[PDB]
Amino acid sequence: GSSGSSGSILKIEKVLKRMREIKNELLQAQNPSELYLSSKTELQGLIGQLDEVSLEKNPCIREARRRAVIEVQTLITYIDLKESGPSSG
Repeated sequence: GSSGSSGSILKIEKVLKRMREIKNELLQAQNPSELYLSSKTELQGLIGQLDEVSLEKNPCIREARRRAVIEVQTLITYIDLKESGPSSG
């Protein structure tokens, strides 16, 4: 019994642990014109982990997981809306 390898909550905590960091690295970024590609790509990866804590026989899971999906997807989107734009204007 050695914590570190096992865990259903810790695996998720990370999905948000990095997400937060990224946001910052993006804000300070002067010319994120390129980050929009990396910053996003990385985000998508995180969510993937959530797949592990798939709908389990517990309320904390179904909730935590979901709440997390929207906590990470919110950024991935904010980027897409920023990337695209009107050619003229």
